[PDB]
Amino acid sequence: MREIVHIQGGQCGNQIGAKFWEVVSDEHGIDPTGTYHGDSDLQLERINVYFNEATGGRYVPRAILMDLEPGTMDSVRSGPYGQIFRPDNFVFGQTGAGNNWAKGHYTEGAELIDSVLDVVRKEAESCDCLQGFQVCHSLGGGTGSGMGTLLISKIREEYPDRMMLTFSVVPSPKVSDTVVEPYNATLSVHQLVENADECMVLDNEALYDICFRTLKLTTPTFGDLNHLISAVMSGITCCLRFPGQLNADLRKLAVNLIPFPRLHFFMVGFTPLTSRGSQQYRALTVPELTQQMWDAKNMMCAADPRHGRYLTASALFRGRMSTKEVDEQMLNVQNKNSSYFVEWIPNNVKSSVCDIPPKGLKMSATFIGNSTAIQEMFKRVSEQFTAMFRRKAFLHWYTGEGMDEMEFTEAESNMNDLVSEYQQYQDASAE
Amino acid sequence: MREIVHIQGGQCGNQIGAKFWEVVSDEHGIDPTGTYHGDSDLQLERINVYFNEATGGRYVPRAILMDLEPGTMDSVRSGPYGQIFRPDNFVFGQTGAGNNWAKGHYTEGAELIDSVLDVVRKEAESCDCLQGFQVCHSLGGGTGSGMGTLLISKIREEYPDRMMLTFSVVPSPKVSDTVVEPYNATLSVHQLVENADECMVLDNEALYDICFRTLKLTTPTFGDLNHLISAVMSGITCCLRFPGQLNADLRKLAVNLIPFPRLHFFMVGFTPLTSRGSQQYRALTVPELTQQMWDAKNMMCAADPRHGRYLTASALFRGRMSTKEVDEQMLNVQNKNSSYFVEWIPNNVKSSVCDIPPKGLKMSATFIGNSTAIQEMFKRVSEQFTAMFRRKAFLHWYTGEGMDEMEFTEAESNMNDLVSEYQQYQDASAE
Amino acid sequence: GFRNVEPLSRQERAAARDKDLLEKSRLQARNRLKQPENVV
Amino acid sequence: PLVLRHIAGLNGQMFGAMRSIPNSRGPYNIAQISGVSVILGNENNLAPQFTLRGHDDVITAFAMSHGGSMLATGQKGSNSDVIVWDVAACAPKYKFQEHDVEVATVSFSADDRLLLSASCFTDAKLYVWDMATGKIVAKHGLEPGKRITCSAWSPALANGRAYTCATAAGEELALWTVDPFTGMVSGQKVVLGTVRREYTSLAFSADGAWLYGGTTSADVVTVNVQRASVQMTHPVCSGGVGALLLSPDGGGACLVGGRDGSLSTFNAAGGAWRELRPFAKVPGCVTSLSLSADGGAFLVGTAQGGVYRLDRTSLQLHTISQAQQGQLTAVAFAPGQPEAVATSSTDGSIYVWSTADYTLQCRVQEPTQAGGALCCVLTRDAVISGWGDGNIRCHARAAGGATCAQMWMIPGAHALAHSVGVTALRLSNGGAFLLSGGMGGELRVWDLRSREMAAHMKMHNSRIVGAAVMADDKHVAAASEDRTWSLWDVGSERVRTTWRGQSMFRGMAVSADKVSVVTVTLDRKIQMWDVRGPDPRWTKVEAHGKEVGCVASDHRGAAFATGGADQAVRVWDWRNGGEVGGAACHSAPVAAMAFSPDDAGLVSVALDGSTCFWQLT
Ligand SMILES: Nc1nc2c(ncn2[C@@H]2O[C@H](COP(=O)(O)OP(=O)(O)O)[C@@H](O)[C@H]2O)c(=O)[nH]1
Ligand SMILES: Nc1nc2c(ncn2[C@@H]2O[C@H](COP(=O)(O)OP(=O)(O)O)[C@@H](O)[C@H]2O)c(=O)[nH]1
Repeated sequence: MREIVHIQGGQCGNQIGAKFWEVVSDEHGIDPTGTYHGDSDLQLERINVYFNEATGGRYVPRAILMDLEPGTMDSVRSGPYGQIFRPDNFVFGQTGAGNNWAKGHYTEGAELIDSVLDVVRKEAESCDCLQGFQVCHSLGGGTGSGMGTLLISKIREEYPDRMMLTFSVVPSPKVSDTVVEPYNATLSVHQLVENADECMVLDNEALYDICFRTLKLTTPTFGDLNHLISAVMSGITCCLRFPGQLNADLRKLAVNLIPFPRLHFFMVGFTPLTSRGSQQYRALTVPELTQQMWDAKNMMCAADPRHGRYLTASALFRGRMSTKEVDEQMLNVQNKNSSYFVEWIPNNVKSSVCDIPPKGLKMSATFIGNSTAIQEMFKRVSEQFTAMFRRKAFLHWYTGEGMDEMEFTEAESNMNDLVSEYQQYQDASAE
Repeated sequence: MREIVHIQGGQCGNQIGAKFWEVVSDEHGIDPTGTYHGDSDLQLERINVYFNEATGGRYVPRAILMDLEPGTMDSVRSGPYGQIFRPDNFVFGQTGAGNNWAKGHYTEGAELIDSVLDVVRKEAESCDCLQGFQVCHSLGGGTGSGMGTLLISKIREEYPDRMMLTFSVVPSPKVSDTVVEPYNATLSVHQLVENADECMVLDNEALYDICFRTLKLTTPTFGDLNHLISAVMSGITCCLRFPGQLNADLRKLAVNLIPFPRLHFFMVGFTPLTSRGSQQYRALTVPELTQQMWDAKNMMCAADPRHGRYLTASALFRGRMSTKEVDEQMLNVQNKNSSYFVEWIPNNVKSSVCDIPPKGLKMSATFIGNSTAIQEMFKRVSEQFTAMFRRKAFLHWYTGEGMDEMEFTEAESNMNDLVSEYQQYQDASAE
Repeated sequence: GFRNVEPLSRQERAAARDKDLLEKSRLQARNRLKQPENVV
Repeated sequence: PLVLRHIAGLNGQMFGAMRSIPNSRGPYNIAQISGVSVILGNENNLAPQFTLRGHDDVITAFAMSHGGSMLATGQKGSNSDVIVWDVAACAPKYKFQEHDVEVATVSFSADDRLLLSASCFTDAKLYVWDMATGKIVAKHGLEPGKRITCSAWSPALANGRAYTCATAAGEELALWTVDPFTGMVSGQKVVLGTVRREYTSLAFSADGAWLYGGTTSADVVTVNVQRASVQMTHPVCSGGVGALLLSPDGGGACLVGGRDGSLSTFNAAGGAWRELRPFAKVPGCVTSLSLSADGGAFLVGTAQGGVYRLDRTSLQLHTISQAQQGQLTAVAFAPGQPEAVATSSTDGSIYVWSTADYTLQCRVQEPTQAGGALCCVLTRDAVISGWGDGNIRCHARAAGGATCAQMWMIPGAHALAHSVGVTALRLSNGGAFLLSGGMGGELRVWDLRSREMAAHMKMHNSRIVGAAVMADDKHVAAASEDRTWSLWDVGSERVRTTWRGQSMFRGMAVSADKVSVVTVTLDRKIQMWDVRGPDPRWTKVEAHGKEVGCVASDHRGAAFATGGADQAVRVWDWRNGGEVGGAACHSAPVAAMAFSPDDAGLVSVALDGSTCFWQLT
């Protein structure tokens, strides 16, 4: 009865949202038609968090799809679960943003943002009680980042108290897809710091590394990365949708994770990720899940936690498990790796337990870590942004859309200040 | 609950280990798919010594396969029991050691040894209590001897108190497979003397002789020799896995066998080995088993014990048997062959009884003899090594992989010192 | 008019997969007294 | 002597588990997959059925030959064999042991001359076999790990040099042109174009060049075979597709099933607008669609284990049979009523059946988080079942087919942080209390009037399977995994006994006389025991080829049945042993069973879901 309004932005955001809705519908026993075929009461017990009931048994996701080019949402509609979404929630332009954050935030996003907020308000007002909004999108893409930041600002203005969760695909460290990735990322992080209450950083190269090393897949397409992202997106909110031995909502996670308001960026990971060869040969135990969870390779962010210090870390476990086992495992991890954990917080673990594991898995566990390791991710993005901005390469594309040059400096200053805060709490000493 | 970590090295070691795991899985009633179809409580009572429980009823062997060429492991995996082993326990390189101890110990064994120790540590930390490690490999081969000695040294460094048991296939006296067998053997024996707590010498020609004379097998495959070795390797530890009337673990055997730390080499044999023709004609009694056991042809080492003197001898009997009958047989053997037993030890026999015989056999008995007869085998290996090293034939390969020439001299000196100790205790007189 | 080729058995593939079984079968095929390495 | 009366089984997970035999004037109008074997039965129930059994593990693919042959495929065991069955012979015709892993799919040519068999793992091969002798083409390779979902053949383009086989593997469609004269296979991947859907079923048009693929998105994707590209997509039946059949006559029509039970008629022509309107709704999820009774019925299957007959002239719906889905764990008989049989399952479903006609008298359903119904006890107006969560739920027995109402529940009856799930429920003679056995070895006697606990009785340290109450305020357990069984007393005090064997038990029954107790061990040994004796009176060794899993007992004490993993149920005299009658009909290991209160009648259940009814005379 605590609703969540999902929004997808850009091509990457739309694909991630489509995969996520596919996974959630599979978990609730919802076929691409909206009808329930799950044969379990708990599946329909809290289905109203994500879905609304149609005239019949049809369940329409509370999802809103954004784009400036129609091809991405044509593909979304033609995908496996394209028919669950209400057609009125597909908001499309005609000319896509040319990987231009300025186009997606100022020129072309301005016209479509009115319709986007209208659809968002219509979806929110139908909700009994609203936990908040989750926005899935990519940093380093024009329409995605631009419209996502603009919409997040608008929703922050309209609903300050309601939670804002963001799944942002930060541009990858080593292999960059588009040239203007540093510009878009720098502009978008400035908005996410100020507006987004809770933000998750995802890197495609970290996803490739985890799917090639742990899953040991040979040809991982974007579908597999979207599947892992969808798994994390489901697991963070499964406590809302299912009974929990120690349940924890998004606001509880944010309260126990965010020490200071600006330091709300988190690296996330899902367990157990097992290769097909070793699926039988592994054993699903709480210690095994914790061991795989605290591995740096499990992180979906490029930054490895070993360099930084864990400010906080929430672990949402799913399945019939011992709370004593969970608490003992996480306390043992903290004691063993006390060097990697902040001293002035006696307990850096927020453990939650949910009664319903994901389909196919006896046990699971999603991890949300707030650590100063993300400082190096921001530092690298700034290291590229400064190099480009010194010679003002591609600057005219953003300048001609009507945003001042001083905005680049302001965004860079804000992002460097965030880096400074992360370093300060990395090397802060107790007393 | 006293676990043992099995390690296979080289082609010969991998084949022997595969046959050994097949034998143990059969004895515990484990099908090649890992499920328990054994139909006995005692089989599952102590299955944790060699196996771990998977997600379901599957049991994963606590085995680690190590090699530098993937062909042997591919064959083992395609074999009948290739699917029980955890795929993560197959550590292989890419270019095999060309029968070069230097390549298997310094150049190519260096890179793979990190992964091998990683797998070993992962297996060992999972063990509640660790009796130790058993490493099956062949002296006189590049990858086998190389990483066998290297890994044995590393595991000795990591776990000093934990038991080390080795099954080394020493190059055979008369027929030699590769040219550099004496070089590899000389380099490996020096390592085993320092590192291995308990070492078991096996010779392919001794195995051929025993299977051609006792078994009357005319054209014995390597699988047959591996299966005899597997029977010995099972019988040495069956007291850990099954209840016994007078049980004796690996440490008890080592304490009762090794008089002085450097004299830890043993010749072993299995009973009752019967030819198919005379199987109905042979009647199994403890005296018959002992008569076959103390026969020199029954020993799986080429050295015959008649030349040397038995320092110590342990015999692990298996089956519903009279302790009086066993003890009387062993005392009578000592009295009759007192000329072959060391005088300054009043009782040279460590008799152990387990109540569970192997599959198909009413009774069995595995023998482990520490006698000065091993002197002649090491003497022969030195006779070949010195002849080759005087003219420095094939020395340039070992030199170009980066060991000083002085390593050969030191290894030869150590082997000669071991021979001298064996002769000293052969001709030592009481008082 | 369909072309046909003889289907091989699972036992033949298992024998090809296993080093021991293939060699034992070859020894049995080698000669007629006691077969050399008769017992599989 | 055991006489098989009826087998109720259907592999509801498979798409196409049941299928008609076209133009079948003789017996055996339908063929169903239930497990290891195939149930070849007549369209009308209460008729003899045959059991095509030549496999060792579950069946992964079932194919009809459009009248003339059936085909089932194996799974694992290194013997994933493609076995061809003949309608008239009812015997295996060809046995292709060429797939190292389970055969993913199998299909027959429209002219019943070619046979397509596709594996997926470590050897992915599109074997095409001729009806005479063996194979035609080795393979085309595919790729390991690509789950070949379904396959179909083109009715057209049968010039002897071409045969268009459509194969749906995950979200991939491939058209395979096969030259059987030269034995070549060319595989063209269909250009999707943002069309990513999981295809449940495939079917070509009558004239070809139009392949209809039903998807889980309730859509039929029409693809141009000539261009090998997705042409269009239309929604057909909300819920999914399941089974897609060509219309019996049609203009361009195509009958579509749905997971909602809807059956509609989708035509490629008719514009982009459909406005779905089913002509028939069946209860459950449609997975099979065919035509039989001289093409007068539509013979629609269900994922819920149901087979239904839909008339074509008047759309009349008549059920044929129902199959309990999952691993069936216990069988119960009403204390005096032989007409009602209760069968439980690891799935949260219990079926009370009328043994006269094998119809579903009533159904008990519980959510999956409530464990599985691991034991059952029937009453004149109640169904008491012990589940995998340790709870004992009693439901109001209904009639005519309906979801039963849960009258009450003993909560946490057997759940002690080391073993959950009560097994081997028993009722007191005449009805006074309820004996229950936990997964850890605790026996518990419960009052029936007040549902209060009356005795907790904890000596056995492992699973209880085979508890039984004597004729007077006493009871006894079986205690698997600890190879002993003890007769107890309701005064919370063990009365001696505690007889230990040598192998772990699996079931225990008590004869009509209060002194005879039969136990069955994993050693495939049946042990007879006298309560007055310290040692078992005798033991029969190798009762079954594999482990025995369940034992029963007639209420007269004359005979007791024994079912094991050999899929064969045997009958043994209580005192003399021997085989009164034995037969193998379940397509799985036999998990539980129950004698009828009267002389005639034995009802057994299997691990696959097969319920076999037996006449003892
Ligand atoms: N994980 C994932 N990442 C994607 C996907 N599609 C695109 N991306 C990444 O998202 C980044 C930005 O592209 P995007 O924002 O979608 O382009 P836009 O929609 O025009 O703004 C690119 O660098 C891509 O690597 C997808 O399906 N999954
Ligand atoms: N008993 C037995 N001996 C073997 C087997 N395979 C090889 N050998 C012997 O072991 C000796 C060493 O070979 P090996 O160490 O396996 O070669 P490597 O793996 O390249 O180092 C050779 O002389 C072979 O005669 C086997 O399966 N069984």
